Amino acid sequence: DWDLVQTLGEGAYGEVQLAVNRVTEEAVAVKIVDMNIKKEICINKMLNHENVVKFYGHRREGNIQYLFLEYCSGGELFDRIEPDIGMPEPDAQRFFHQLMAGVVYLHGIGITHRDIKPENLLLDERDNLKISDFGLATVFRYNNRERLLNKMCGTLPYVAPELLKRREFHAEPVDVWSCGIVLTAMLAGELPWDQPSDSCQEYSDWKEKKTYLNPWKKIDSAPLALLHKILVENPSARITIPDIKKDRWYNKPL
Ligand SMILES: NC(=O)Nc1cc(-c2cccc(F)c2)sc1C(=O)N[C@H]1CCCNC1
Repeated sequence: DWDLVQTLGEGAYGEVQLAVNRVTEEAVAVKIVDMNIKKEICINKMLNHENVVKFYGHRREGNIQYLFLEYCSGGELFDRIEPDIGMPEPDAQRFFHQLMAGVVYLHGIGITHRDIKPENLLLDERDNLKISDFGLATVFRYNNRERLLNKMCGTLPYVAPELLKRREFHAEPVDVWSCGIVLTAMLAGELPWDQPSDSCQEYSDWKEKKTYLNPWKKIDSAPLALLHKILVENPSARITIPDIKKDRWYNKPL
């Protein structure tokens, strides 16, 4: 059926192989996991959008799952972020538009990803950004009724502060915050804090508006002003995606 040509990634999660069709030479990605995966499959089956990694199907051979996925030859966004520099501002803006499109799509169908970070955003052959790895994703809305979440999911530098502080919390502002951290990384090549908490010096400095320090001094006033609306501790005063779409920098031709 498919020839496994090479490893695209490996981790405790499992591995990702580039597979090439024996007859047609079509290339796809195959995520292989040795048995959570049932849910990842379930969620993947719900998705159809240009800014999400497309799911083609799956096959279970014993205890091993093979998920057939759209091959994104551009790799992880993470490898486009030059350490302590980031990337040109216009590329950052374009990737952010595309990230927003994907997140808007997921939220529209009541799905929250919960693990948004540059390692889980892939780039296709035309450098279009695609949301990847739905292994922590879940439903937060059923028939116009929202459920608040309580699970400790994600990676600390990207997680919203309410995740640590509150007994439960709305899904959407958590994904928005992580998108702001990804935006900061893209602009400055630097994560702003290890943990979103007052005991982290870099976090308090941000709340004390010390943007003369890194990474904020590397960032132009315009996108910086977007980041002040996104990286807001109180999730109820945090900017929503409909209002992100109205931000001056977001709409600035670059
Ligand atoms: N779908 C697809 O092409 N996948 C895909 C393709 C990748 C890739 C593409 C080109 C060059 C290269 F070195 C890697 S990496 C990757 C992937 O899904 N990695 C995961 C591992 C777990 C952490 N999140 C990213």
